Amino acid sequence: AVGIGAVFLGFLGAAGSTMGAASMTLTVQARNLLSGTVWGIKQLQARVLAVERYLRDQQLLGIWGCSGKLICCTNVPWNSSWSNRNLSEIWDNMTWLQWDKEISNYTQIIYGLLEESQNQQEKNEQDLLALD
Amino acid sequence: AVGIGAVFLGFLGAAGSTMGAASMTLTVQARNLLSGTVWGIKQLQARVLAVERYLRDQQLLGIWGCSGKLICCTNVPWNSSWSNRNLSEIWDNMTWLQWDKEISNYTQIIYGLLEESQNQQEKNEQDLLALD
Amino acid sequence: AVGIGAVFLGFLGAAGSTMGAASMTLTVQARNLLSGTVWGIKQLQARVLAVERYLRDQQLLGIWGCSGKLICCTNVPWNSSWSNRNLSEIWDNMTWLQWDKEISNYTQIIYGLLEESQNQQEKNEQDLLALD
Amino acid sequence: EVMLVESGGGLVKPGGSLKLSCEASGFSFGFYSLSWVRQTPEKRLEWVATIAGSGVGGQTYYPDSVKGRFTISRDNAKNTLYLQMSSLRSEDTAVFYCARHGEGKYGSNFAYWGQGTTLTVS
Amino acid sequence: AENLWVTVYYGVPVWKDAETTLFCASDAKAYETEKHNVWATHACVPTDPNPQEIHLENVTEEFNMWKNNMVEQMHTDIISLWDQSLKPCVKLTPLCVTLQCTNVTNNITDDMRGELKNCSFNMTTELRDKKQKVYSLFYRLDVVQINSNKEYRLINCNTSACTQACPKVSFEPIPIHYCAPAGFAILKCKDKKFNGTGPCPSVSTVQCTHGIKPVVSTQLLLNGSLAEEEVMIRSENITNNAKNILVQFNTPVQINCTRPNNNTRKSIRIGPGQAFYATGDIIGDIRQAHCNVSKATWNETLGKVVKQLRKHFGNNTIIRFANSSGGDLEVTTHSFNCGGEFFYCNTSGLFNSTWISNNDSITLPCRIKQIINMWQRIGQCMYAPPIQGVIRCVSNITGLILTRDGGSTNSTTETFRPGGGDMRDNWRSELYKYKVVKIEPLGVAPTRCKRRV
Amino acid sequence: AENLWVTVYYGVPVWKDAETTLFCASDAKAYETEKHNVWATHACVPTDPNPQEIHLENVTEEFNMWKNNMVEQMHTDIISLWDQSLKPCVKLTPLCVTLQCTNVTNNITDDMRGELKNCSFNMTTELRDKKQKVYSLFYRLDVVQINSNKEYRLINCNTSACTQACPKVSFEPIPIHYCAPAGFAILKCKDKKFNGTGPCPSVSTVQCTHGIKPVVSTQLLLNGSLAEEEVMIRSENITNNAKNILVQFNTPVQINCTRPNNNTRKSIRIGPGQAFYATGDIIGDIRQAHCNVSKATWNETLGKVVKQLRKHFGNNTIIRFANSSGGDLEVTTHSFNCGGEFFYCNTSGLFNSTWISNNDSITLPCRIKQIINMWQRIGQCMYAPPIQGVIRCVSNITGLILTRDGGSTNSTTETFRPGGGDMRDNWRSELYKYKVVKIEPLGVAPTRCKRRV
Amino acid sequence: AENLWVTVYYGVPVWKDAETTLFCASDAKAYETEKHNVWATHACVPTDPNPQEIHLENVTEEFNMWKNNMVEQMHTDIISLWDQSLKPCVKLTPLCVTLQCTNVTNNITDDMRGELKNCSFNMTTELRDKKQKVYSLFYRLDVVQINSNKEYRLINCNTSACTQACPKVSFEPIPIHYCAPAGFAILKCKDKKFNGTGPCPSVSTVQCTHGIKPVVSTQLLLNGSLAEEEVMIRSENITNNAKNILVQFNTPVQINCTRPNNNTRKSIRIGPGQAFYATGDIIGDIRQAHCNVSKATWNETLGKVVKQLRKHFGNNTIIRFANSSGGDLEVTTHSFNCGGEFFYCNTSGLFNSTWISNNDSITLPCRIKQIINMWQRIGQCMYAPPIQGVIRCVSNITGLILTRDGGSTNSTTETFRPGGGDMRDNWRSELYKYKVVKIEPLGVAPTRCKRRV
Amino acid sequence: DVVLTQSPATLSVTPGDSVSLSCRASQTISDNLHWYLQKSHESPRLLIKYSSQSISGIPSRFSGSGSGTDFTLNINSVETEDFGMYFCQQTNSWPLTFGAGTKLEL
Ligand SMILES: *[C@@H]1O[C@H](CO)[C@@H](O[C@@H]2O[C@H](CO)[C@@H](O)[C@H](O)[C@H]2NC(C)=O)[C@H](O)[C@H]1NC(C)=O
Ligand SMILES: *[C@@H]1O[C@H](CO)[C@@H](O[C@@H]2O[C@H](CO)[C@@H](O)[C@H](O)[C@H]2NC(C)=O)[C@H](O)[C@H]1NC(C)=O
Repeated sequence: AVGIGAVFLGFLGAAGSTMGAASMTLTVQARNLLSGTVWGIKQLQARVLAVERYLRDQQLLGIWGCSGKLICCTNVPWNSSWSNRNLSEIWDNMTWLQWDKEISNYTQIIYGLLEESQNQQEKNEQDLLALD
Repeated sequence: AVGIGAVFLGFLGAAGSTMGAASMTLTVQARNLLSGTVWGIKQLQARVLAVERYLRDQQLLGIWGCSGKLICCTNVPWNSSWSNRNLSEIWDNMTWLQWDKEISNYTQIIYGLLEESQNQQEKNEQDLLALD
Repeated sequence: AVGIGAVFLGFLGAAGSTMGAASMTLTVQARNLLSGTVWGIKQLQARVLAVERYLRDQQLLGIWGCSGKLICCTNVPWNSSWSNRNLSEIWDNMTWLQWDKEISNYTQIIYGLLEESQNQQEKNEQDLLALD
Repeated sequence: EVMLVESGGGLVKPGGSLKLSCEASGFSFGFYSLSWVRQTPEKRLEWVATIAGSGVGGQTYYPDSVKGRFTISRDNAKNTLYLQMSSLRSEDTAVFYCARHGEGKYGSNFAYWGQGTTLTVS
Repeated sequence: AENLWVTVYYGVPVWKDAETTLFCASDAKAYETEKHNVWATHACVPTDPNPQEIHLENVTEEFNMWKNNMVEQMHTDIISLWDQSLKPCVKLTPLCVTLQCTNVTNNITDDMRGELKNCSFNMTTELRDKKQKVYSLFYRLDVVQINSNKEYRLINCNTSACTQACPKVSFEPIPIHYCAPAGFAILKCKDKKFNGTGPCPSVSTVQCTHGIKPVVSTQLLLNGSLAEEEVMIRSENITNNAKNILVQFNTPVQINCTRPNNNTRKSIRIGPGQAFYATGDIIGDIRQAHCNVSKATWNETLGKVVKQLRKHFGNNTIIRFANSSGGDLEVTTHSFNCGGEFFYCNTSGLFNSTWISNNDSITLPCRIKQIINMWQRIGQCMYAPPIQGVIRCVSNITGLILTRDGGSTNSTTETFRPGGGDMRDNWRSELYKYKVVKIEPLGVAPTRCKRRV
Repeated sequence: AENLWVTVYYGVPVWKDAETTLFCASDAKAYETEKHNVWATHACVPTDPNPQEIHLENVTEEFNMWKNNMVEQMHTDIISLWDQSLKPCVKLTPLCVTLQCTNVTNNITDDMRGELKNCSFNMTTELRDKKQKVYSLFYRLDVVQINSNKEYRLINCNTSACTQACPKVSFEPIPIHYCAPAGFAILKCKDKKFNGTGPCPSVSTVQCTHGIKPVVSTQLLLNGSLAEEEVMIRSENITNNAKNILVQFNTPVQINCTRPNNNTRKSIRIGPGQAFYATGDIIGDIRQAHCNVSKATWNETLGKVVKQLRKHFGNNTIIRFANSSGGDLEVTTHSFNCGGEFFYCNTSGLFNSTWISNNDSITLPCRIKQIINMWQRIGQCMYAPPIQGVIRCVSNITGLILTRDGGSTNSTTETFRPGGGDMRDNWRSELYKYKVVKIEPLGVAPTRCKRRV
Repeated sequence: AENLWVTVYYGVPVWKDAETTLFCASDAKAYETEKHNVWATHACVPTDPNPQEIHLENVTEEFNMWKNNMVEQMHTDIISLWDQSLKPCVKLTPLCVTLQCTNVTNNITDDMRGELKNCSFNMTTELRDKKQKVYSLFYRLDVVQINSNKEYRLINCNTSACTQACPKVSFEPIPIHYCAPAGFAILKCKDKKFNGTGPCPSVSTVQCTHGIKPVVSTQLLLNGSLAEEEVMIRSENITNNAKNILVQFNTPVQINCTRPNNNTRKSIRIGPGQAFYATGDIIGDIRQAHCNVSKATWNETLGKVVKQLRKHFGNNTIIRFANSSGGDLEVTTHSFNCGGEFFYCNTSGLFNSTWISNNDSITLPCRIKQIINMWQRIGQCMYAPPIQGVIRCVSNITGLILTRDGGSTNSTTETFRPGGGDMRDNWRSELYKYKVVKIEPLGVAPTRCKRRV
Repeated sequence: DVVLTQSPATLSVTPGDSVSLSCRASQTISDNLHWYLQKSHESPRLLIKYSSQSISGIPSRFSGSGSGTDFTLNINSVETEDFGMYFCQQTNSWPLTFGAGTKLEL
């Protein structure tokens, strides 16, 4: 018939799939992130831990150029000292869990690179906006 | 005593009014949504119910194309199986509380339509940005 | 060489400095605002006070035209009844704490001006978008 | 700031008709109740008409000496106030001022006055 | 043209019915009395000035009082803060001793009865070795005989040892403004003719309710929220015999309850830092505590309610009253509080009339009981301490809780009988104007604009 | 071309191992029984239907069940709500009186011993003056002799006064669905051949676990999570002698535990509202409580597990069993619960065989103890009340907890011995399939696009 | 040009004064000692390394410690976790028995007095029937006479039965780093010249304070936060007579408090699992506990503080000292803790001098009290248990809390007097450098740019 | 109708002096009385709102008082620019009515 359950996967559905197929559906891991007298405090300290660890990435996301766009280009170049990999592989050869291991040393340089690469574009926008 | 003082339209002012007059002031229902040893946990469990259901509509807004713009057009057409009403009426005849009854079956089809109509437009911006 | 500890300050580093040097780095005070059985509820009531007064500023930011840009022009003019100061002084003579004393009467007039200056431009954007 | 600029004054024969206008700026026009007040050649002030604001009820009010004769209206989308005059009398001769009221409970007063337009009926 | 497109609308006035936890707003003026001289004056929130009672024009709204919530939560937490105001006070376990009681010294007439027994017993002092022999006075409604001589024991000594009450706290009602959290409104029905259910075509939105006084009367609701114009009666099925008829009348009825015994207090030391307040001598005469109502007012009010009852049961209906056929001592009586002491009256000179469709005062002989099992919980009671001096209070009778007599014949009479039953129905005389809705913005509507690329 | 640029990616599937507080999901069908007739049925969350058990194709994951967390939190809170269901119940302090005990009236055989002593003592009534002289019956494992005459005392009267148990609550296991909060997934290893550690190449993501029944047996795990195909054995270092061998077998073994005494109850009143349930008369005969297993099944199951044990210890290995050489009464025995009463059996007719590589039932003589010191805390015990009538239950032995015998010679035999020890290893028979991960989105990848100005 | 436009600026450094709930940061090295051997070592937060004490150049700030908050909150929660550390310990109700006390067996000199009385009494054992007859030793400041013969009772037996202290916990001060939550800074005044009020022109922002030791001394502040260069005195109005003068000097003064009795402990069993530790025999001789200070150091320090006092009271001012004219035993004395036992010394060999503007040690005879009513609450005390062996400690006197003498004449002398009073005044000697501000970003300023459409 | 009577009609005072202008209503208007200054060849300008409330942009020398029917406008050091026509106004009832004005001359 019309309408089948094969290619319409679920939460964490493409978690072993390639990046070119994992970036097809990113919203499904996004939207299942907030909704879904002493045995109430394990609910309280799970809720204010869920909204805390959601707000920390939405604040680090907020101060770059990417408000809620979920895919966004930036201006920093990709130093090959970070990854040194070919382009034709890294969207269909490796996988995302292999990526987070493959870059995790070089994170907090990228996270450190993003605020100045945003704030430099911000003040250059301000210097453009100030004259008019 | 004659009552000539300017009295700005308060909270929920056009709540029985038509959509063309309710959409004049939408910010007033927007802004009174966050601000306004056992009777402290009744304060705590009211606060931590308020911030998730505020963040949940701010996330469903966030994951469409409308980050914080609060009014936004989209690209999906309006199938008449949903509402079957005339256009010339539904901005000055009916009201919003009559709308939520008039549409509530056809919700979660529209909400399912919005993520795919956004992420398809999203990857189409990526395919436009990738070639240049 | 390149890189000295003199001009590379820290959190609240330019907190006495002038506005033209405090607005150079505003993200550093922005980003250090969320991360960093009865003595756990002072942790709970410190966390849900931190995320509430963070969200209140993210709401006042959200309902203007400034989603997360952190510096943004607007359209309302600056009536000299507010400040009556010269422009050439108030970016390098005075300081920010002197500004907050110098303006604190005139807040909630600006905050009322910002919402109407956003929503009038918003509906005028809708009336512009409706005709085409 | 609040600016009120009236136009339309002229010399009218009694029994004639005339529409005055008041173009306003510097405030949220529709929320405020607005009035026409006239000043007679002896410098006496006589309130002429009021139209309430959108959040005030939007009704019109007239004193007995003009009720049934004078009509005040507003077009809030262009921030303009009108005073429609019919069955004019020589006693209507005055400078007519447009005026804006205040806000809330302490706002039924005239807060701002326009420059005025002159009506002479003779 | 016909290519209509979805456009979302954030911040849009619509609401649905829901139920969430509401909170106090104690009035800030009651904050001057320091550190809980009454329960819940430091615990919950200082109020706000000028609550934004704002009209909702062209709005009708289907209110309800029988399947309503938020009268269950208020009864729940008022139970809970009653236990909060009873957990610090001293437990009165070691008073369960075999008493020895005689008549109090008084001019015993056979018509009157010895209301107070002497009951000299033994009780431990602060030293664990010594045991003093102390005496007290006790009402006849608190001792039963363990069976020459005459020796009693406490009635609650079976199955429920229960606490004293600290004389720092006070049982007075303070106003309570219930307030909704963020995202919730409180609809108030402004209709001057509004029974229980039905669309209320004149509502108004608040954020905090008016000051509700939590009182405890079973029959004869007191001191709160008079009606507008008429005497409004409202129930469930008026052709039911199990649903009470919450009468709420328009003009107040002044009650003048008093207690003319002097009732000197004294403090017996149980142990280390455990005081026990017992009534010592009574100075003067042993006279009965009573209450008064004006016969012209009460008969005029029954003239009102016999018109409004015929509005539901037709004309030529011989309305008569009776006196609550049976039940416990706390349901057959007007059980209430006055200055910190618990009067049990006898509404049987009041509810006794008959009405056909064609200056003096009524005195109600009350009686006082010291242990208290309000809300009829299983393993609680409450030894109320004595209080000094003559006790007198003045209150407004505002509404009744009647109950019809479940006939099954084609008769005309309707012998109404008063009856309290559940204590929630008292707060249904205060919470019929207010419902709580949940604002659910971000609606969606199609119009002719499209998100350009 | 080579001008690659950083592009962040929000909402991206990767996870890391973590540990946070999980919560219940009680089944909604167990919500009909009102107000905690078993622990944790109103306190924590009603479940969901059809939990989204969704496969994760092309996914391998390094599981572990010995260094696993979340089996420590479940033991922590099950301790805590066990104390929560004992804080309302009545403390049994005033029972520490010097007893006077004789033999129970019974057919004393020299082979049998008097299990129950009479123990008539004095105990205060609800009045502080009177002291009734009451009698009871007591097991020999609850009295010790204070040293003609014969006078005992309670065993726990030294060092631990401990509560009675309220007959409203019930000690039956109910299913518990553990669910992860938002942002955390629960990986389930779907491999039908999976020992303790090792990458599980067939995982699946759920949101709520299946209903786990928390039982307490030391040897002979009961009533839970049978194996798929074979009898799976799993441990830590199998060349260690301190690491238990959690056997989990495939087909259930039916046990038939009973207690054939009638054991009539009676209620002695300690004080105000403090009842104490003591066993009165026993109707019928005084017979010993026992358990049954089928001998053909048990011998066949040991024939299975000696085959799977030879997979780790080679062939021609003369595997034999023994009977838990020493320890306390709660580790040398199959200590369990049945209907609210605590059987201590004697697995020494079971674990006694030897196996070389070439219809009747086994009866286990059990014994009952009334005070209970489950989890071996320092200052607690638990007087279980008696229960009416003949008691009988039927359960499935599902898994063993073996322990090898630590040889240091070049022998072939391996005398396995049973041993319960820590109760966490029971729940390690339920939580070895499940690990809990933390979803960590916002990945980052270079591609050829730049944020335009 | 003049068409200036509003431009908001998010994340901008300004702050206002506020007050919110702060939390601990216990040092991680004190986390190795398991499960609260001292109060508040597992309960609140493990610290961070290297707290970012970062300067705020060109900043002056009006500090205050007299109208300061957060020295009230630290006193609030230290009261609260002091009550938290007494709820597990055993209640000492059944000790209120009529004692019978004689002199202790000792070489009684008339100059010395019998500090310890014998007091052999009766007390119930763990069996409710039997009552052992035990004896102890007790200080003279803990028994009063019930009035031939001589029989005493406990002093707190009137009005306040109070608990033992569990020997797991310890009353030693550990450092405590108070930390602000997110969005709040802690200003630290780095000025080496800073009295009570006044703008501090060299501040620095932290998030966690340095390790504060919570001690309890009334006079002679101990073991904390010496001054930088001089001896700093600081008060409220120095022309007031009710505001203490918190002297804080620069070099520490070493005290040598000891207790030379051996004081063997013993354990009496009150009931089930309720031990009570009483001092049994004392081995050796009964000698008085004292403290030592160097006379050259104390006289040199008073030579310093009379110089700094003349800075506020002029020259040719004959400054003399006296010995805290009156008050209770806990205000007239240097009341402190040493190793778990409570010395009450006698600062009257110290505060006795006179100063005009032109090798041996001082021994202070202290005395020990076992029940303790620190902070003078109404219905609490604290029976400190005995401790084994000779007791000796060494501490640094860091600051005094003096108090002037309210003259009203044109005299020159100023008889200064020591006085403890409120324990908060100790912590105002620790929390004067720190104020807590609230960062309020998102400012707004006009400039010449307009949001283009 | 509410009649407003302003007194005096005309008053000459030297600049620097202070004046009190009276407006009396035929009925009580609780506090509904406002004051306006109209300089010569100019439009009126609001000075005082609701008997006593000051107006942003109006000098502090203008002060108001009065309650019920009797209201007073004080000018506490009159400046040259203050000379002109003075009006009171009521909002208690329809119709809105004015006083006859006080003429302040130099
Ligand atoms: C507890 O004892 C009281 C007596 O103090 C009992 O009260 C009465 O008991 C007699 C027994 O013959 C009954 O006839 C009465 O109806 C009882 N009256 C009331 C008001 O209870 C009581 O029954 C005993 N039990 C409980 C559970 O309270
Ligand atoms: C409780 O009893 C104690 C001792 O029995 C009382 O303490 C002293 O009592 C004598 C009585 O002659 C007084 O002279 C003293 O002033 C009391 N000293 C103190 C420190 O109180 C005590 O007064 C009694 N009452 C309370 C409330 O403690």
